[PDB]
Amino acid sequence: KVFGRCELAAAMKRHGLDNYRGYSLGNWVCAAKFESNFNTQATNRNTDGSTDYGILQINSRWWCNDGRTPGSRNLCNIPCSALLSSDITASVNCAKKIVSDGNGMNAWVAWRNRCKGTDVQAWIRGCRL
Ligand SMILES: [Pt+2]
Ligand SMILES: [Pt+2]
Repeated sequence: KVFGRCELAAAMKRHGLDNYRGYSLGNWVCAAKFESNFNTQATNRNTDGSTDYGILQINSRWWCNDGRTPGSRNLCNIPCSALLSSDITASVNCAKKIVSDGNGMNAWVAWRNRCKGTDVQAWIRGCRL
């Protein structure tokens, strides 16, 4: 599923991400835009052999089992393919564990390089929330 910007903002708000660990909703929308282009089916291979999955590009090095990432963890206790659903529940629940783990949204390279220190409120401008 390829979300519209405001549709994804609404879904993320419903799932409790607005100001989750102090990250405003525009942070999560900005992160999704530059991780996945709002596409739940997005997958990308990392240099280390792991893969990133779904709308928030959750990596198999730590967070999910994709059956092909040796010496990795599955801290969200999910098959990586769960993260590709049109339903963003699994990605959001796993993202809440990630962002809680001490490093905040710095875990998302696209957030650190493209969203952090920017006017992320722009990402939700015009949306019915
Ligand atoms: Pt808000
Ligand atoms: Pt502003």
